[PDB]
Amino acid sequence: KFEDWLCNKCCLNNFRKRLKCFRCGADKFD
Ligand SMILES: [Zn+2]
Repeated sequence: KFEDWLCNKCCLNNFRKRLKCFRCGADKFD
């Protein structure tokens, strides 16, 4: 994990700096 997270809806990875999943739009914290 090089400073990133995975969405809890589409399972897509995203930068730690990000705020919400750019694919489904939903936040990593729902
Ligand atoms: Zn997502």
